[PDB]
Amino acid sequence: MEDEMPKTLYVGNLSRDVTEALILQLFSQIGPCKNCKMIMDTAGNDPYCFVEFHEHRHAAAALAAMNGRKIMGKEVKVNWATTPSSQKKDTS
Repeated sequence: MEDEMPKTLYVGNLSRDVTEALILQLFSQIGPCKNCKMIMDTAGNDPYCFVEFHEHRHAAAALAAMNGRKIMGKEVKVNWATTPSSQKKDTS
């Protein structure tokens, strides 16, 4: 059941004035970040960011430390984004 242990954090409730440099720094304060994608939405949706850690045990600390955190002028939400090692049935 290691598949249920994702190292990717699904942070939503972002804003265009919330710089990626700041977000990254916050997570680097918790654990070694591996990858980071701030989904700059074009259509007018809720912006979210995919932050991956090298260390799942560290990612757990980042969750509680950043989830519900007020940044700039919004309350962010850090959820567990399951990281598939293989087999994606989702078309996107």
